[PDB]
Amino acid sequence: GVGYDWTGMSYQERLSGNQAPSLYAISLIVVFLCLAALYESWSIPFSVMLVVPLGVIGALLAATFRGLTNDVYFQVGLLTTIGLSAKNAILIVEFAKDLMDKEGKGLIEATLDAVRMRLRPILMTSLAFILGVMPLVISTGAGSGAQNAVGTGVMGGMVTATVLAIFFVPVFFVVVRRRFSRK
Amino acid sequence: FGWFNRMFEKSTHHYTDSVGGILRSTGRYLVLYLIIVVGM
Amino acid sequence: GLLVDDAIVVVENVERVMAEEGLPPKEATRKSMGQIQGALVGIAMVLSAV
Amino acid sequence: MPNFFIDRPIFAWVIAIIIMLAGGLAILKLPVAQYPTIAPPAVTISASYPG
Repeated sequence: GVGYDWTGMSYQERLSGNQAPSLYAISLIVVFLCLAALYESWSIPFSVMLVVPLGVIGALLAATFRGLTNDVYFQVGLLTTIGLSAKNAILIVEFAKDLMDKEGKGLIEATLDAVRMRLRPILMTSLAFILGVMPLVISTGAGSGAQNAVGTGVMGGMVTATVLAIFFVPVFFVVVRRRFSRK
Repeated sequence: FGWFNRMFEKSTHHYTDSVGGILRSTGRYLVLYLIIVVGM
Repeated sequence: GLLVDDAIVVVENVERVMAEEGLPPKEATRKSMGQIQGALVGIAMVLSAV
Repeated sequence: MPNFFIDRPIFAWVIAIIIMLAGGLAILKLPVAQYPTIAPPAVTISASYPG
């Protein structure tokens, strides 16, 4: 005759809509088709998507060096980078393809001025951001703790992806349409 | 300037050259990135 | 970040195009656009999905 | 007008995938039943004067 039930917070566990790595697979698919849409190929998408990690590797550091956790705040400043790194990577692969499709180069002479052209900009953005997200990173005191959590993960996931796409995003581009054009 | 303005992008060509050292000898460099994936 | 970057990309890529001339302002930006504007839209398409 | 897309059959195939991806996910969250809210709503007052 004795029973039980869950209330309060323990009611809001067994419901919440539909998880995360499921709504991030539908993001994966949707990012792909967009690049495919732009670049006119199934192959060139894998050039800019293979960025993604370059930023989170630094985010999951500092977030592991300072006490910080996998907050809401962590992720927001982790989608801001996972997006920004892809952006300026869409801009090397852009130049690269067009400085070649509508220029006439290739192999390396494509990836050539591309990665060269897209540098003076990037180093601006990432330093426009960092210095300016700086203060947030060690915050005074009033409502600090939430600022620190935004900060010590964007900055730390930015410098990690600034000089990481700068050398690595040229490579994907190469043995990605070198590899994906039939081998 | 000649030591302050040009000073800046004077690391672009040295950088441009670091792409003159990409997958040039044999086929092995897409292994360092794959360490960074398992790095997360 | 996202907001500033968008302007940085419509100034840098319009400054480097004073290395396709010696002086001109007006066509410098206009030849950046058309041959940049099509991809500035495709980003927002990708970033939305993010 | 089309004609664009013929030079760009990937961008065109892409639209046709998203539109298909969008709904379909919809099919797994859209309420189901026979009829939607059809009949006029009613309110009933109940009183009782025993005896």
